[PDB]
Amino acid sequence: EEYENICGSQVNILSKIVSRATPGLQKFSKTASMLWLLQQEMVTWRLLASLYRDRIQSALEEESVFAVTAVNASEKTVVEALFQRDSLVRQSQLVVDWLESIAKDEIGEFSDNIEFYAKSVYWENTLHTLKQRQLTSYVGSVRPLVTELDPDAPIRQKMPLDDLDREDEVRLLKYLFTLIRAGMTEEAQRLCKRCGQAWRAATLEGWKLYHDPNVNGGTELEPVEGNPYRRIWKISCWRMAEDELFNRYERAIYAALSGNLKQLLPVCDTWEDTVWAYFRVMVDSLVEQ
Amino acid sequence: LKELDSQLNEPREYIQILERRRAFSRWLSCTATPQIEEEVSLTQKNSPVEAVFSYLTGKRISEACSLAQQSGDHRLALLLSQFVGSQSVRELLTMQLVDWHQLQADSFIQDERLRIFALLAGKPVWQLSEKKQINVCSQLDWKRSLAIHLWYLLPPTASISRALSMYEEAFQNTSDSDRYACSPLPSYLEGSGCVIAEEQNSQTPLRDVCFHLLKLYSDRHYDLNQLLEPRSITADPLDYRLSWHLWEVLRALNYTHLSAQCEGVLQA
Repeated sequence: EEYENICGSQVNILSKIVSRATPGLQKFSKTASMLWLLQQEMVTWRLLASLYRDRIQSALEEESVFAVTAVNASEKTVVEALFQRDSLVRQSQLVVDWLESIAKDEIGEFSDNIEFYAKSVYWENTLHTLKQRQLTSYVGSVRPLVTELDPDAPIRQKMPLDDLDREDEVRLLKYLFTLIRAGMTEEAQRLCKRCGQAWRAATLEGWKLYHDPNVNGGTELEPVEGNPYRRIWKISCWRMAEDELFNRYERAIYAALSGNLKQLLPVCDTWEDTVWAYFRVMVDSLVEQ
Repeated sequence: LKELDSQLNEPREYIQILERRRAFSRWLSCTATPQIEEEVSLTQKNSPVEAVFSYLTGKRISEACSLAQQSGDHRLALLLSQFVGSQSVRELLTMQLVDWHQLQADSFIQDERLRIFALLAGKPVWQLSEKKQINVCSQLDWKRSLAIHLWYLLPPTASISRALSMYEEAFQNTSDSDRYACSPLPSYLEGSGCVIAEEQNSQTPLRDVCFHLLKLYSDRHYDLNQLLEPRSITADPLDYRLSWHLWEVLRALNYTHLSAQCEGVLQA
């Protein structure tokens, strides 16, 4: 952990030199190679500090764990048992947490620097264009567009938005994928909440494992968690991943929450993203099993 | 005989209140299914939105989601599939309705679809920019009206007695709100079209025996006379078959605040 703080301190220093180099000054080639070399070293110390801790704890607990499953267990409590029972699933998630932490540290402070064209409504320019076409003074060209403004209208009508909202939807969907690729799924929800997508702010919850603690008799009216239709919701999210009319990033967003590696790999464009796609679906598939 | 009875310990009042709500959260679907299944048989081929709403008024969320994937309404099906727990979606639709109203965009969405969004958002009435109101309980029977209060207008953590009181707060005159629920009436007076014109002798308005039992469960000192009277049960003032067998269960359940004239009139 101090080796990561030493390497991360020098990555911080070298980043604070490379960010001050004039582009094309060929001397800074070694500065950039030294930055990446110590950034890959930093995250390799991070990887070591997790996996060899688990492998030593397991080898000190394995004489003891004579567990028994409860007949009335929920999805959550089967997985709370799985992550104790299973060092392959546990170490596979420590690789997901590791690879999501790399994507998180490349995002840093930047989330609130995102200018969109829309600034008071969802699909504001298409809404304005429809309200302008409703006026009997419309001597404009009739570009084919959606005539409805629910979030399915583009795929129910198989019609486009106008090209400002159709940039903002593509901008937003990459940022939502980049946040989920960094474990920041609640920031992806807050970005949907911030960009007027109160509907897509909700779709980013439907993967949560079901639980009602009051099935066993608590003491106060304790809260119910998750989705008792999580299976039907994953089937529905897989259906959103495989129609070519959805954006590669919206398909990948629902795929990374429904096991569809086959529609996730079409966006994973680093080595780390490609390892992450396999490990993220390996855990989700073993959890389903 | 089944859930609480699995516990090899004295079952806490909190678990009893919850299993009583879990069981009544079956009964309010079983009292609704045959009318929903006729309503859907008629609506499905003309409007799938009314058929999806009818299923939701009986808690049939799986069938509502299934019909929405069959109709081509897939982002309605997705929205419905998640509504079984997370309060965030109820608040996100609360904002989305406030935005569509303030922006005057509501008046380009179906009133039937806005009725689903209002139900999910836990809004019994919605006020549109046209000055139209969408009452979510409109055209419904008294059981599905009470079921909307038990499932959509309250949390998982409320009592039967709060759902019953919010429903009684919905069908009476106040100084500050219009009525939005129908009145609880015996099954032989349902569908009749009878607007009971505030009878100028009958200071106690007639109700279903099932509503009087829900009052006696909500209040241990609620009336037994209007509960045991045959007019709450049947279209016959001579049929005491259920009246006596209800009293000779309530007397076994240690309810004791009936009058001896009223027991004498029941037994005789």
